Amino acid sequence: ATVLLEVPFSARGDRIPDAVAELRTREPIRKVRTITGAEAWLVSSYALCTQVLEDRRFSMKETAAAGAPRLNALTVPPEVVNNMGNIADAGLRKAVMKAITPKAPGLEQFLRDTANSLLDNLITEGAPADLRNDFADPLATALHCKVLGIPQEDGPKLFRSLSIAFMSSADPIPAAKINWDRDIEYMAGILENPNITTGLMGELSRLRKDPAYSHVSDELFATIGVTFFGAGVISTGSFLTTALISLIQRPQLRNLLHEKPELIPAGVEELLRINLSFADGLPRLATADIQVGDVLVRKGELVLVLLEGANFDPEHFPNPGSIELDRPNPTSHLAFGRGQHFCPGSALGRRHAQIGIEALLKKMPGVDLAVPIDQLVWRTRFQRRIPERLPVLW
Ligand code: HEM
Ligand SMILES: O=C1N[C@@H](Cc2ccc(O)cc2)C(=O)N[C@H]1Cc1ccc(O)cc1
Repeated sequence: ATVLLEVPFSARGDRIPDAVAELRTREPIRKVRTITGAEAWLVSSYALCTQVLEDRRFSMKETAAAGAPRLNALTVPPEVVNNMGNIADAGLRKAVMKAITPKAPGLEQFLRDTANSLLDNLITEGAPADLRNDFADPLATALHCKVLGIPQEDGPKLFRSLSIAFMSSADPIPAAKINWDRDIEYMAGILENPNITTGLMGELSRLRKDPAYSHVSDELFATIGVTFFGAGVISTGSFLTTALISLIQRPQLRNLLHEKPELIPAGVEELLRINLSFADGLPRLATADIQVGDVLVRKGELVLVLLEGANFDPEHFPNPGSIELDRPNPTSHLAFGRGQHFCPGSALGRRHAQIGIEALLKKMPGVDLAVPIDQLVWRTRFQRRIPERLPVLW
C-alpha cells in the first residue's frame, strides 16, 4: 500500500521531474495531498491550467477561508490574500500599475548601473562569486527600493524578511508575523516621511492626502508597500537566479546572446517559459461545482495550477524542454499567470532579467558554474525554488 501522491515533487529548480509529463499525459487533473495534509486537485496541462486561471469562480481570496483545505499556512493576514482586489476597490490599481512599469525616466539606466557595479565588485573580489546573494538578489532589492521611492540602505533588512515570508509551511510561522508587523510599521513611517516623494510610496503618500482617497485605510497603503516589495523582490531575484543557471547550462545559447544581445528579450521569454521558480501550483478554491477535464471539482475544494505543467506541455510548446527563440507563441506561457491575477509587475520582471543578463554577459562572457551542478543546495518548503548559493567563475 502507498499513500496518495504528495506535492510538491522536488525543490530542485534545474530539472523538471519526469512525473510532470506522466501526470499531464495520463491524468492532467488528479488528486494530491499537500504539506498540510489537505487533499487538492493538481492541474498540469496547458488547456486545463488556463481554464482554471480564467474562471473567477476558482477564487484566490477564498483560499483564506477558515476551514478550507490549505496548500500551506498563511504568512500574511487573511485580508491580504485579497490584496489586488483591495487595491482595485480602493481605486488605486491604475496608480500602482503606473508606478511599477520599467518605463520611468532613468529606471532602466539605474538597473544597468546597479548590475554593472555589482558585477565590477565581484570581478574585483575574484572568483568564485555567488550570483544569487551578491548579484541577482541585491539587483532585485535595489530595483524595488528605487521603484518604491525608499532609501537603498533600507533594502537589505526588508529583504531579510523574505526567507520566512515566502515559506511554504504546513503550520503558521511566528517569525512571519514579527517581520510583517515590523515591515508594515516601516512602510507606515514612510508614508509619514516628507522626504519620500518619488516612486510608488511617494505616489501613495500623495494619494493618501487627496480628498478622493480619504477613506482608504492607512493599513492598505502600508500593505501595498510591503507586498509589492516582497512579491517583486522574491519573484525577480529568484527568477533571475534560476534563469542564470538555465543559461550557464546552455553555452551555445549563452554565446549567441553574448554575440547578439538584441536576442536577449526573446531569450528571456524562453527562460521565463521554462522557469521552475514557482515551487507550488497556484492555489484557488472552487466556489461552485465546476467540470475540469474528467473531474467535477466540488465547491470548497482546493485546486493547484502547476505552471510547469502548462509551460512544458508539448501540445502547446513543441519540444518544450528546448529554448527556441523563434516560437510563434512566445509570450503565451503562464510564467506570469493568467486571468484576473495576471502579474502586475510582468514588464518590470522582464526588464530586470533582460538587463541583469545583458550586463552579466558583457562583464563575464566566460561565466560558468564553479561547482558541479548537483552541488547546488535547493531551498525547501519555500514558495520559490532557488539555490542557496550560486557559485560561478568566469
Ligand atoms: C520574473 C518576475 C516575476 C514572476 C515570474 C512573477 C510571477 C507571478 C505569478 C505567476 C503571479 C500569479 C499568482 C496567482 O495567480 O496566484 C503573480 C502575481 C503577482 N505579482 Fe508577480 N512575478 C514577477 C514579478 C513581479 C514584480 C516585479 C512585482 C511587483 C513589483 C510583482 C507583484 C505581484 C503581485 C502583487 C501579484 C498578485 C496579483 C493579483 O493577485 O492580481 N511580481 N506574479
Ligand atoms: O496572499 C497574498 N499576498 C500578496 C503577495 C505577498 C505574499 C507574502 C508576502 O510576505 C508579501 C506579499 C499579494 O499581493 N496577494 C496575495 C496572493 C499572492 C500570494 C503569493 C504571491 O506570490 C502572489 C500573490
